[PDB]
Amino acid sequence: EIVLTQSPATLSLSPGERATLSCRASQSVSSYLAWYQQKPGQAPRLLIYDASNRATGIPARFSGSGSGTDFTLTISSLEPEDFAVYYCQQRSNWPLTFGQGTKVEIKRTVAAPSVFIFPPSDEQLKSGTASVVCLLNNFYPREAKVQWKVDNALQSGNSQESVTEQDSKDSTYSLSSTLTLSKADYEKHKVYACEVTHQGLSSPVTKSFNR
Amino acid sequence: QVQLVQSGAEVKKPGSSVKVSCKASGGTFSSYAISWVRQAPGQGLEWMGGIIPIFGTANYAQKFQGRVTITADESTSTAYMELSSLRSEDTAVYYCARYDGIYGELDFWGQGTLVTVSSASTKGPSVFPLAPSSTAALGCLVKDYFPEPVTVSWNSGALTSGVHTFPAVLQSSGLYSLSSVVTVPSSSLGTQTYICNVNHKPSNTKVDKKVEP
Repeated sequence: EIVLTQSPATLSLSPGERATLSCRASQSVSSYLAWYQQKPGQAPRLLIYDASNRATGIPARFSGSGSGTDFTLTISSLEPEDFAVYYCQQRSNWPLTFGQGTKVEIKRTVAAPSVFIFPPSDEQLKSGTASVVCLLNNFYPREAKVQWKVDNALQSGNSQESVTEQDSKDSTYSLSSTLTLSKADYEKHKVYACEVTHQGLSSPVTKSFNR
Repeated sequence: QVQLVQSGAEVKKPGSSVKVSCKASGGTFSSYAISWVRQAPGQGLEWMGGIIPIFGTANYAQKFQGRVTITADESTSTAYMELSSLRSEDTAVYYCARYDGIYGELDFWGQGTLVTVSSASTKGPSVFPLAPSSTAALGCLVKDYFPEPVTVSWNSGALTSGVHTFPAVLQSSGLYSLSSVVTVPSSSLGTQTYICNVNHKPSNTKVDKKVEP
């Protein structure tokens, strides 16, 4: 199949700035390359088709160019609504294939997370499991590291995490991490700590509680 | 000028089959090709195959050949995608779209259909408080539900400022877990009541939980 590789994975820009996105094809797709925008919870929206034609009703600030194996989507001046995921797509050959996507996000000042730890409730402990939650609030950029520690021992393979979409008002991210173990395993230990590394922090921040 | 309207969300056990419909309103269904494209949670787009309803001719991606059958009924302007021998990895939103053979693009798209494949059974969540420490942060942990989605609001949906509701994670038990938090002034902890309202529409479950220090 024809493989489409987009670059960069993430563009970080301010409103009003010019955005340039690239698509590289494993072999020539001639002119048969389309661009789509996608926002959370929505179907893709067609922007550009046959490399350079604007889809019906798409704003003038969107344009595409290129041929063969090299393509570009340009947003002349970014509007707040343009911060989204973009995909290129070919059909010079079957199967029809898509690029892996480029995210365009709002660049803002570096902001350190506000860190909070939450012990499991007494209500949950009754059911025989214990979840310990670490919250990282309102930070920029997206890159952050959470390290769980139980009585100073580094945990691995027993936590899951999730990150919000970039906030519309302040352009920050937030992160939640859950450490999960059974009641019995939980009662065997005293100190539960969440260590946070981020580029807005001079050194890692730790929050803990004693069981 | 054309609406593509898909059937509702599906929940299936491994090994079973799902059939999703895509009804077109507007335009000329007989002059169109219809493609099916899927997207797993947080991943990219994958083409499955297509059909030309006027000829009944269908094609498929090789990765799916044998598992996917695409059909169409001209009399009802409806296309169908059947995916059999379902596995967990088939959990995704499935889209129908109009494929334009002149340039190779997909212009009209359906709203999408969520298909969740798992051995788990439709189950309501347990809601546990994330009590504020002794600006403060408090929240709720919405644990052990199936399938997606859940909605969380604070104080009957009236408190919206400073709320973050995180994407759910999929646990190895096959059940989902989500947290929702809100930052508030510490001074209001003594007076202001905080309740998280959880609605799991797939199990028709409504849970309220007051979060106190």
